[PDB]
Amino acid sequence: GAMAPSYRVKRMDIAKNDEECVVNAANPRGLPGDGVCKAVYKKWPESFKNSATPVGTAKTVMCGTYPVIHAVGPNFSNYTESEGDRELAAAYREVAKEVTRLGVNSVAIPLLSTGVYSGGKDRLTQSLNHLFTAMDSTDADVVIYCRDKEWEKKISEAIQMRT
Ligand SMILES: [Cl-]
Ligand SMILES: [Cl-]
Ligand SMILES: [Cl-]
Repeated sequence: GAMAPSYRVKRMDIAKNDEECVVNAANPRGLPGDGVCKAVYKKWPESFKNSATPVGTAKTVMCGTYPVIHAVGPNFSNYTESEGDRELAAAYREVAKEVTRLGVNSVAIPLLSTGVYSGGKDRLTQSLNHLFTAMDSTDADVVIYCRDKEWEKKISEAIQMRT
């Protein structure tokens, strides 16, 4: 465990993270994809061997000894708001199981279903709240990665609000 488990947020490429493992915002087919997924494919391509997994699940593959947790959020273009919300919550619960099983003291995590799977809606609060619901009972240091300056400010405020 971390001595004083924390949440932090950084605005940078998650492929440059300083944590003991990474969560990929994966597709269900284990394809290179785009955005975070493409960055993860460039940095850790070995981790895409048999990484395909269904929506709402996470599957860990090692790149050397560095764990890549492939977490598949729903594409809100295809899911109803109700079913997508249930699958997005479930993906983060499977992330928390993997982080715990791996025994890591820190994890780098993007906001699932906020980019090309958002169905064109702002899901910062929805995705971050499901992240907190899953991760709050874990003792890993969590570092959230984002790219947008306004998102950085809103995620940082949400973390500080809980103290
Ligand atoms: Cl960067
Ligand atoms: Cl996405
Ligand atoms: Cl972002």
